[PDB]
Amino acid sequence: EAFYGLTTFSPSGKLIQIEYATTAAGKGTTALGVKATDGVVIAAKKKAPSTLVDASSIQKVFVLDEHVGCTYSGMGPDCRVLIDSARKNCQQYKLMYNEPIPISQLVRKISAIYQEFTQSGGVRPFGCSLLVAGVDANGYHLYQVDPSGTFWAWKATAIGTGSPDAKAFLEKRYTVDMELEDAVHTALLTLKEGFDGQMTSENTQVGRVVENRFEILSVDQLRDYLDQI
Amino acid sequence: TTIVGVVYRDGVVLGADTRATEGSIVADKRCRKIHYMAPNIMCCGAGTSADTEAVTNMVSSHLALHRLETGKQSRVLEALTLLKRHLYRYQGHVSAALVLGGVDVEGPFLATIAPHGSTDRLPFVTMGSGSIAAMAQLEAAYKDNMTCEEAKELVASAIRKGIFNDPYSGTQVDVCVITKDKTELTIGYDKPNERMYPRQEVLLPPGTTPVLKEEIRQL
Amino acid sequence: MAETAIAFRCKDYVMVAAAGLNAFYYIKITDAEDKITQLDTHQLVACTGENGPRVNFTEYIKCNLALNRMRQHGRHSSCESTANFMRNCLASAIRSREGAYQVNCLFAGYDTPVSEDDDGVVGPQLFYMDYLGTLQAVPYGCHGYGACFVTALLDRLWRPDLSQQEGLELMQKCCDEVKRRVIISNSYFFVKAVTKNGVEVITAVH
Amino acid sequence: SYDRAITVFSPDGHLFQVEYAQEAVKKGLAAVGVLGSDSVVIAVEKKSAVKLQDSRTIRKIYKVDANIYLAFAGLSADARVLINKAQLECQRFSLNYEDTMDVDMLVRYVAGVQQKSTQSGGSRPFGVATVIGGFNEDGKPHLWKTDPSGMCSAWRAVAIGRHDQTVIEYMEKSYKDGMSRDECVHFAIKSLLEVVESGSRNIELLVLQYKEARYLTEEELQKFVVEVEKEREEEAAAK
Amino acid sequence: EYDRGVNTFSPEGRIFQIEYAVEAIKLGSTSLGIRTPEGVVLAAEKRVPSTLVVPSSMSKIMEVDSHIAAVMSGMVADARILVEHARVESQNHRFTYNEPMSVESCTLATCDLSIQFGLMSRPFGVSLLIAGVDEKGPQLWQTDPSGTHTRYDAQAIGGGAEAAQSVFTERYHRNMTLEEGETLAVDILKQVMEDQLSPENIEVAVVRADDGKLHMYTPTEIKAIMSRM
Amino acid sequence: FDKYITVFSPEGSLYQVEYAFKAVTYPGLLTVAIRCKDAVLVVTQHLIPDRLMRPDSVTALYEVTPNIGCCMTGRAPDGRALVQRAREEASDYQYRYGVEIPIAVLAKRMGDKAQVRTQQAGLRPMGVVSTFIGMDQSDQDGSLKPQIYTVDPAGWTGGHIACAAGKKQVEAMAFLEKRQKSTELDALTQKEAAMIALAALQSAIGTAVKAKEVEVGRCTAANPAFQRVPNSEVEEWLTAVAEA
Amino acid sequence: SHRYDSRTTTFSPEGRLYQVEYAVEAIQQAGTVIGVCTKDGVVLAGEKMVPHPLFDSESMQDKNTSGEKMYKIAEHIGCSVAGVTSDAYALLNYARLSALRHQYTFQEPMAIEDLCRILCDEKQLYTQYGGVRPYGVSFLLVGWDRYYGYQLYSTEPSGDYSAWSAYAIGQNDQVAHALLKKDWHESMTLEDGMLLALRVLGKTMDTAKIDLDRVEVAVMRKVPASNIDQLLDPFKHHPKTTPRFQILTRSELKPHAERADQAREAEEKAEAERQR
Amino acid sequence: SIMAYSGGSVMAMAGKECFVIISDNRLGEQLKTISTEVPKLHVVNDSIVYGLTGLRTDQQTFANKVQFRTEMYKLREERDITGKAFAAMITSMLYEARFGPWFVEPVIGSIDKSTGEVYLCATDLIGAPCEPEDYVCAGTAAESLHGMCEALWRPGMSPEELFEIAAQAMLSACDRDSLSGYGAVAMIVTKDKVTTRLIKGRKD
Repeated sequence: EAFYGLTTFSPSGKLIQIEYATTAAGKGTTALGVKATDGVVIAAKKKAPSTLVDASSIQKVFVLDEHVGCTYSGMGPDCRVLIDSARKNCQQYKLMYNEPIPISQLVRKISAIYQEFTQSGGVRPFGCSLLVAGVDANGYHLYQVDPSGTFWAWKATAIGTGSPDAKAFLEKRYTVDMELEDAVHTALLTLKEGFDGQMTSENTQVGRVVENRFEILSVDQLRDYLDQI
Repeated sequence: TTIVGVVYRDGVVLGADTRATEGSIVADKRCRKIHYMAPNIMCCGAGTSADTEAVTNMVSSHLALHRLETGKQSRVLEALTLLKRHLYRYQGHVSAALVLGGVDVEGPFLATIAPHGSTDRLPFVTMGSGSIAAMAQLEAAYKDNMTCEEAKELVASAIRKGIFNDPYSGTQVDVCVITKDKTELTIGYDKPNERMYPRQEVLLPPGTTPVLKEEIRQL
Repeated sequence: MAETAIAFRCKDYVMVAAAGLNAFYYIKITDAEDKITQLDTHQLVACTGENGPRVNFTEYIKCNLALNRMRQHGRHSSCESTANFMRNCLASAIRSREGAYQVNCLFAGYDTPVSEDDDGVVGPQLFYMDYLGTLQAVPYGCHGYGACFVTALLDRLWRPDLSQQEGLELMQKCCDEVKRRVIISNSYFFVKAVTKNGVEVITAVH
Repeated sequence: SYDRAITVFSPDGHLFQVEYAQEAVKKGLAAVGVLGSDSVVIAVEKKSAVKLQDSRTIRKIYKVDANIYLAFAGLSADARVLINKAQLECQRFSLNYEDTMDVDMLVRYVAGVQQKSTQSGGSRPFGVATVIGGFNEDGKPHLWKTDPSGMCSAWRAVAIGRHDQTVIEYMEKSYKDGMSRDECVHFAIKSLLEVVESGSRNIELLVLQYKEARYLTEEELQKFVVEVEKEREEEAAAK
Repeated sequence: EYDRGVNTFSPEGRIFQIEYAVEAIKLGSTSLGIRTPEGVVLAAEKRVPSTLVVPSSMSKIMEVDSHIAAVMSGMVADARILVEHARVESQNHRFTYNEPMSVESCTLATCDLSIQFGLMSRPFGVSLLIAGVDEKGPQLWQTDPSGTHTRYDAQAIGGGAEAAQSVFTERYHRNMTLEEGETLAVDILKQVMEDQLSPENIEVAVVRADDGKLHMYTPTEIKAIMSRM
Repeated sequence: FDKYITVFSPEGSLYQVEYAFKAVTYPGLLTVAIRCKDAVLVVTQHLIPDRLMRPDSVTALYEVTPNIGCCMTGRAPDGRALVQRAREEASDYQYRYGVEIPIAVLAKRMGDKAQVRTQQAGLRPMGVVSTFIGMDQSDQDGSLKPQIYTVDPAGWTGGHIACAAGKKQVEAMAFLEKRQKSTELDALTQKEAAMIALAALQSAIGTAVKAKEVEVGRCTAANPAFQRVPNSEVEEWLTAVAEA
Repeated sequence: SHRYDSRTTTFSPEGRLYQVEYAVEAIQQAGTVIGVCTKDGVVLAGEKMVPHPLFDSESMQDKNTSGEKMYKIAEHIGCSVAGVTSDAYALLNYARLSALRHQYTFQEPMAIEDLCRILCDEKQLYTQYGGVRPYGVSFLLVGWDRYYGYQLYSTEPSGDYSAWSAYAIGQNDQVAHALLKKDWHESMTLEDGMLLALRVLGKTMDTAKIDLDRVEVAVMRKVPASNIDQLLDPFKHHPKTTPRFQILTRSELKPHAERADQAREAEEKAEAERQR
Repeated sequence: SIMAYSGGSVMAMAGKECFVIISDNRLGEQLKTISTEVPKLHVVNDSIVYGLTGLRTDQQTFANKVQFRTEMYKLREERDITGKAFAAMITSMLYEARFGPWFVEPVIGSIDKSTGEVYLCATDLIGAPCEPEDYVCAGTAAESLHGMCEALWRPGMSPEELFEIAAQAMLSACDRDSLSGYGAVAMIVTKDKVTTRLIKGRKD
C-alpha cells in the first residue's frame, strides 16, 4: 500500500540503501566457491547458534535444479526468496525449452529480482549475496550476485565475514589446472582458516557441480574430505 | 492408444502401445507414452497427445519444485491431486486420460485420472481406445501379489490385445516397472509387429529430380 | 465480391484499379466512389469491402502512418513496412471481440531511396492482402467477382517490362473484361498508378 | 499505483510544485513566436554549435500535425512527452472527425494535459512552457502559449524560456499588426537577439505559411542576422 | 510542505487545503455578477499580462449553455476543467430531460467535481460565479473550492472582491434595470482593477430574463456602457 | 528514520525486526519444546494473575492441523493471527496437494510470510516466535520421527532438538545445552524429556511451577495427533522433577 | 508511511528534479565510454573495472552480443552504458524487446532515433510518475538505419537524448569532450575513428599506453551479407551490406591499441620540440 | 477445413549428419491460386529450418512470433537456439492458445553442429510434438507424402541421395493434391553447408 520508493540517490551519487544492504550481505557466515576444469565446489559454514539446533534442518547450500545450486551470505530469510524464485525460473525455463537453464540466464533473472527490490515501491533491497554454481553447454560456472543486482562470474571467490581474507588465501592456492578433488580440498582449507573450533559434517555444508549435475555432499561424503585436510 | 498399469507385490508396472496417430495415419510408430512425473512416479497418457504431454510436464515440474521445498520423495497422492484439480478446472476440455503409477513410502499406488478429473485408485487399470480389450486380458489373468516377471508379461499381454484388436494402438509394448527403489523403463519390451517383406530400395541416382536454381552456403 | 479491384506491377510503376460502384443491397447509388485511398506520397491501397470496415481500416492505417511520419521527423516508411503493418492490424482483428475487418486490400507503392545511405528496394511494390491478413507480394492481384477473369487475362498478357502506355491499354482490357463478364455493374473504374514521381490519377482509362 | 498528492496549496494560495515547474522554464532555452498577416514565425535558441552534435539536422521546433508546429522551453524529456501526446491527439482527432484539428483546439488539449499534471496524485507538473503556432483549414494564422499551470493564451507575438519577460517587454514596444513573411522573420530574430548570444549559429527558426512550412537554412538566416545585428548597432548609437 | 496531509482539519475546524485554495482566489482577477429582474450581468477584468495577447483568447467569461454563463477567478486552468464538466452536465440534462438545466443544478453539478480531492490531489484554486435564466427567473450562484454553492443577488470574487462588496451594500437595490446593472458592474471594476479601464481590458456578458439567452458584449457594446457614466 | 520503517541501518540491520524480538521477551512468558526419541513436548508458561480470568480460554498452544501443534510466544494477538495464517496455509496445501502439510514446509512457508513483513514497508513484523511441533513421516522406512521448527519475526525457520522462546530463553537454553553434554537427548523416553523441559522452565524463571501455571502439548509415534496433556499427567512429572 | 516518502518525483525550489541531478552525479563515478560516429562505421571504447586475477569469462558461445561495457540491443543497434549496471540490464532488456516489437510489427529494423526515443520515454516516466528513483544510467546507442546512416546517441537519466558525432559518458566526460572537439573531422576512416576513441580513452584514464586489460571496444559497421536465402522469399530484397555490431577480442584490439600507443608517442616527441 | 484453406505441404527427412526439409510453392484460397512463388520454409539459424503449414494468416503471424522469440533468445542467451529447445518452444507457443489455436502445423528440421545428430519435429496445431528418427510431413499432401516417404526413405543416406527422394516424394504427392504444387523449395542442411534448391514440377 506504501507504493513510494525506499531506495533513492544521495547527493554524492550513490544509492545509500544498497551500500547498507551490501553491508548486510558482508555480515553473515563465510561461504565460497572454487571452479575447476571438470566442475565447481561451493562450501559454506552453517555455524549454528547453539548445539540444540538440529544441524540437518539448517541448509546453507540449496539445489536450484539438478544442474545448478547456490549458497549465500547475510539474511537467510531474504535469500530463501531469491532461491524460491530461481527454482521457479529453472522450471519455467525447462517447461519452455525442454533444457536445463544456462547459469548465465539463471543469474540474470536472479539479478533482475535484486534490481526490482532497489527501484520498486515500498520494498527494501535483499540483504544477501548469492553464490550460484552450475553447469550448462558453456561448461562450469561460479557466479556471485549482490544486493545491487550486479553479478560477477568467478574462477573462485568468497562472501560473508572472512571474505576479504578468504579471497586473499584463495588467490595464492588457485591454479587454472586445479581438478575437482583438489578444489574441494582447496575450498575446505579456505573455510578452515577463518574457522574457530574444528570443522565437521554438521558444522559445514559442501555442494559441488560435477559431470552434468549439482549435488550437496551427504555427511558421509563430507567426512571423507574432512579426514584429509 | 492403450495404456495399462498393474500393482504387483514390490511396486507398479505401466504399459503403453507406441503408435501416435493424426486421424487415420501413423505419424510416429515409436512414440513414448510413459512420461517421467518423478523418480518414483511414471504417468502414461491417452487422449489428446498435446494435453497429455502439457499436463504431465506442468505437474512433473510442480512436483520437482515441491521435492526441493520439502527435501522428500514426491508422494503419488500429491501427483494425482495436482492432475485432478488441473483437469477438473478445465471441465475435460483438457482431454488427457492418464494412468499415474508410482511407489511412495505408503506403498504401490496406481490411479486413473479420466479427463473430467475423476480418480479411481485401483490394483489394475487401463485407458485409451484399446482399454476395453486390455481390461479383458487384465480381468482374466490378474491375481494379487504377482512377481515383477508375471506382472510385465501380463501388462505386455494386455497392451498386445489393444495393439491388434484396436487400430489407434499399435507397433510395440513399452513397459515401465516402478519398484520402491527404482524405475526401469524398458522400451520395446515386446515387438510383436516386426517387418513383413524387406524394403525394396528404389534407386534415384543424383541429378534425377530437375532443378531450376541452386544456392550453396558454406559455414 | 460486388466491387472489383485490379492491380499489376511493371518495371517502373504499379497500376491500381477499383470499382466506382457504391451499392445498397441491389441498388446502384452511384458509379463514382474512389476506393483507392492514398496512404503516402508513394503508397496507395485498393480496399474493397463494405464501406464501414473499408473506411475505418484505411483511415486507421492512413493516420497511424501519418503519426509515424511525425514521430520520425518526415521519414517516409518503406512499402514492405506499411504492408506488414496493415496485415499485422488485419490479423490482430480476427482474434479480437470486434471480429475481422472484412476488407480485401491490394496495397501498392514505389520505394524511392529515402536518403544517401538507403540500400533497400528501389522501385514498385504490390502486395495482395486477404481480410484474414494473408499478405503476399505479387506481380498482379485482384479482389471481387471480376478478380478471376482479370487474374487469368493478366497471366496471358502481363509481361514485367511494359511501358506506362501499354499499362493503360492492358488496364482497359482488365476493366473491360469485368464489364463484359460480371453481372454486377462495375461500369466505372478509378485507375491510379504509382511511379517514382508519386501517385498520378489516370483519367484516360475507366 | 503511487497516487500521493504532489501538487498542493501552501498558506499563501501558491501551488509550489507549479511555481517550481515555471522556474524550470525560466532556466530552459528561450523560444519566440511572431504572428503576421499571412505567416507565423517560431524561432528558438539552441544550446550553441558544439563541434560534436550531429551535422545531420536535428530540429528544436517539433511538428505536431501538417498545419501545427510547436517550440517548447523547459525539460526536453517532458516536452517530448507533451509533443508525442499532442501528435497522438491530432491523429486521434482526424480518426473521430474527418477534419484536421485546428490550432486553438490542439492548444486547449495540450493545456488540459499540462493542467491534469498540476492536479494528479502521483505526477509532478510538466516543466514545459509551449509556443504552438499553425494555420486553421479556413486560412487564419494562430499563435498560442501554454505555460506549465495548464493556462493557455493566444498572442500576436510571444516568448518563453530565459528572460521571457525582457523579450515580451521589448517586443510590445516595436511590434506592428500587419507584417510580411520577411518583416516577421526579421522581427522574430531581432526579438530573440535581445537575450540570446550575439552568434547566428544558435538561433534556428521555422516560417509557417498556409500549407507551407519551411525552416531557414544557415545561409538564408545569416543574411537576416547581419541585416538585424547592423540595426542593433543603429539602436546602440542612438543610446 | 508535505507535513500535513491534504484531507486535514486545523484546530479551528476548516480543512487546510480549502482554507488555502480560497487565498488563491484573492490573488486572481476580480469578477462580479448582478441579479436584476430584467436579467443577470457578469463582468470580469481580463488582467492581460501584455499588450500582445489577443484579448478574445483568455476569456474570463464562458458560455456553459444558451441560458447560463460562468465567470471565474483564480487559477484559469482549473476553471476550464469545472466549466467543461458543467457544459457536459448542462447537455446531459438537455439530452435526458429535453429541457434547460436549472442554474441551481448546473452549480450543484460543478461542486460534484470540487469535493472529490484526496481522485484529484488538491481542490480547484477557483471560484466560479454562475449566472443564468430558467423557470425561477434570473439567478446568480457562486461555487468555492469548499463545494459551498450559494445563490447571491450580487457578489464579487477575486482581487478587490472585498472592496466591491463595500460598493454593492451602498448601490445595489433588487429592482434594478439591466442597464443600471451593466452601469454598476463597470463602475465597480474601474474603481477596483489595477489598470485603467478600456473596452478590451474587461469582458461583460448578460443573460436577459425576456429571451433567456446569453449575449457576450463586444468592445463596441462595453464602450456604450462607459459612455453613460 | 532507519528505525520506524523496515530499511537497513548503516550497519545492515533492520531495526524493526530486532525490536520484534524484544516483543517476544516483553510479556514475560517462557515456552520450552523438546524432541525425545518417539515424541515432542512443548511446555508453555500459562500465568493468569486475575482470579476472575477463566484459565481454559487463554492458551499459548493452538492446533494448526490435527498432526501439527503450534506454540506462539510474544504478542498473544500477533500469535493468534499467525496461527490463522498457518491454518489458511495448511488448508490451502491440503486442497492443492491432497496430503497433510509436512511441518518442515509449514514452518518454511510461515518463514517466507514473516520475511515479506520485513521487506514491504508499513507492515509491522508479527512480534512473536512460532514453535511448530509434530511428527514427520521419514520416507526411508515409514517411521514417524518427531520435529520442532521455530519461525521468528526475521523469517528465520530452523529445526530444533530442543528450544526455548520468551522471557529467559537465554538461561533456559543454557540449562538445556549443559544437559545435552550428559545425555543424548534423542535417545530419551517421553517422561525423561519432559523432566528436562519442566526443569528448564523451573531453572529459568527461578521458581517451582504448579501443574496449573504450565500447559503442555504433545505428539507421539503411537498417537501422532497434537494433544494437550491433562494436568494429572503433568503433576506426575513435576513431582518426578522435585525428587531428582 | 506518507511521513517517510523521499518524494523522488517532485521539483525543488530552484526548479530541478533532485533525484535526477544526483543520478547524473552517479554516472560521473562510472567507467568512461567514448563513442565516435564515422562514415565507415561507429566505435564505442569503454573503461572496464581493473581485472582481479580470479575474474572469469562466462564462456558465451556468441562473443559479439555482450561484454562488460558494450551490449547488442538488436543486429543493427549496439550500446554502451555508464551508471548503475543493475538498471542498465533492466532497460537494455526493455530496449531489446522494443527494437524487436518494432520488427515483429513492421518486419524491418527499427530506426535508432526511434529506439532512443522509446528507451528515454521509459526513463522520463520514473522522473514524473511513481515516486520511485529514476534509472541512474546513461546509454550511448550506436546503430545504422536506412534513414540517417551510422548514428550515435547519448541518453541521460532525465530522459533527454541528443545525437552526437562523437561523445563521452562517465568518469572524465568533460575532459573527453575537450579532446574529441579538437581531433574529430567529418570525413574519417573506421581505423582513424578507432585511433581517436582509444587516444581519448587513453588520456582520460591517464595511462602511458592503452591497457588492453581495462578497455573494451565495440564497432557498429556494415559488412557483406552472406545468409541471403533468396529462394525462400523470392520477392523480398536482401541488402548487399547488413550492419553487424562486433565487440573486439583482446587480440583483434591489439594492432589498433599499438597504433594509439604510437600516436601518443609521436605527440610526446612534438611536445618535446615545442619547448625547444 | 480452415487448415486446407491456404494450402501447402511441408516435409523434412533425416539422413546421416544432414536433413532435407522441402515445401511446395503454392498459396491458395480454397481451389483458386494467388501465387506460385510462396515457399513455406523459414531459417531460424544455420542448424534449424522450420516449415509452417495451414492458414497462411497464421503461418505469417506465428512465423513473426517465432522470429521475435528466437531473436530475443539469441540476445539474452548469447547463443543460437538448438533444435530440441526451438521445437519445445514452439509447442509451448502453440499450446499457450490450446483454446483459440494457431491454424499452423510446424515441421522442424534441425542438426546439432557438434554431434551431427538430426532432430525432426512435426507439431500439430496445439503443440503435440512427434519426433521420429526418419522423416515428418504436414499440410494438404500429408496422407500422400507419408505414402511416398515410407517407401523411398532408408536410414543412413547422404545429402544428394536424400534430396532426390525428398524431391520425388514432395513432387509425386503434390501431383495427387489440388492444394499443393507449383514445384517445391527443398533445403539440404549439413554440419558443413546449407544447399537451397528450387525444384521444377507441374503447373496445376
